[PDB]
Amino acid sequence: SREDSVYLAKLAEQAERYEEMVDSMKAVASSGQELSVEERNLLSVAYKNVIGARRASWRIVSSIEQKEEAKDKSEHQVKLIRDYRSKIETELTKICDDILSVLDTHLIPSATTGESKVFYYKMKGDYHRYLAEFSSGEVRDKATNASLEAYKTASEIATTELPPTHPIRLGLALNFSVFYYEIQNSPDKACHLAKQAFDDAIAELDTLSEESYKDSTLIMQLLRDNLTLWTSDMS
Amino acid sequence: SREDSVYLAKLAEQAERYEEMVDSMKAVASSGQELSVEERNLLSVAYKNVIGARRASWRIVSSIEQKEEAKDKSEHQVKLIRDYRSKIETELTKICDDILSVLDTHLIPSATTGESKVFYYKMKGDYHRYLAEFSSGEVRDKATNASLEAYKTASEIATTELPPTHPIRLGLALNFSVFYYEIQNSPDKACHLAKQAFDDAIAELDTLSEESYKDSTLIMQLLRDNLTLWTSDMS
Amino acid sequence: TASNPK
Amino acid sequence: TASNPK
Repeated sequence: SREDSVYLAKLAEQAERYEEMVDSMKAVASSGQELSVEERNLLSVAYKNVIGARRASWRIVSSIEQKEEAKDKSEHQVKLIRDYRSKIETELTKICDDILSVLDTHLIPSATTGESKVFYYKMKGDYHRYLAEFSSGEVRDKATNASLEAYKTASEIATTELPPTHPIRLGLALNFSVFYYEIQNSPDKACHLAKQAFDDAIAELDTLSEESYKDSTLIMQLLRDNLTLWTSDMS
Repeated sequence: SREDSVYLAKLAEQAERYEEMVDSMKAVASSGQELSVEERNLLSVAYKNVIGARRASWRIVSSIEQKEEAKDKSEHQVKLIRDYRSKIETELTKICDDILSVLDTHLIPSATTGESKVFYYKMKGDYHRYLAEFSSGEVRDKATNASLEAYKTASEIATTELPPTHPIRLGLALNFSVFYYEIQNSPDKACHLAKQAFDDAIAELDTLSEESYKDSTLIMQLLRDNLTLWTSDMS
Repeated sequence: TASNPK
Repeated sequence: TASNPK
């Protein structure tokens, strides 16, 4: 049953077991049916918490590598950290490949609404961005361009099909502005995108209902927080 | 190499991946050699964090079961929570069975020092106690008696072979007093054990070096915290 | 830097 | 109630 797999994903989220939450939601997304707003959000939460733990682990092991890579040890010990980091990077890769495979084969082709189209292309940009984080050389550029075009596609649909105050559109602008700053190293693009999205939303904020207001203003503060910190780093 | 598996367990702890930390330390414990103090502590930390996540998940799913078991839903939905809880209880079981199997076959027979003997029997009491937590009926009584005797054995060795201020002896008294209160429901036994262990340590606390002092006083405060809360619950 | 926490 | 956090 579909509503059973969705319910199990809820329990898995409460129990904070996100590997099972993914399995449940992946099964739902693997069906031809278009996901509801709740199932859409559950699927995203599932994969973000799964990819989040590995990313967090990766940064730590990378820091340990970099720290011990200065005089603290040599070769074989550093070798252990690198092989352990690579194991995580392999784990990160298959998680990204998994959701992207679901996105390309299932979600994106089956999306009727422009709201879900922006959402799915945003995710596509996100996990290609995660790939570009630990990647190096030519395989990093591939993930960078894949993330860029996925973000661009979502942006063209969001601008046309969605109001500036829409959570998915604001969230897309948040993540894409991050992509510009963190990955492509383009502070001008990043600041312009985050500020523009923030400004377009401000005007219509008073036209939003309560639940829409909370969702929108949450991301808008994140947009402001990024603009704040980016300003500090440039100084 | 032994020192490589130990080092990987350190990285795994830093990266907060405890399933791999277990695998590394289990491999070390599977050798005939007696674990050092560091390896001993690493092994315990590995399994506690692994069993801790499942216990935390179990309490949540149990709460959801109990909450929805009152009028909130019926049958099939409650059925989903029960089958999901059982899956966790199965997971809890094999984790406990794993470390206990390592304890019985490897660690306890190979321990030369009374310090390691108390430690390993304490662990045996701990994971039999974890088994007794979610168990019911006759299988709960088996785990209860197994935990009791393991705690008793460790207590007889600790009293004889270890000073009252020793961290492993204090930690044993902490966990055993918990066993009395939480599992056996014996507040008199629990309060007497925690208070006695606290008092015997207080006298010799000024004879301890810095690193010994920190370790001891940490558990002694936990002993006091338990005595405090238990006093409040009795009122 | 913070991304969308959905 | 708190147990030994080692």
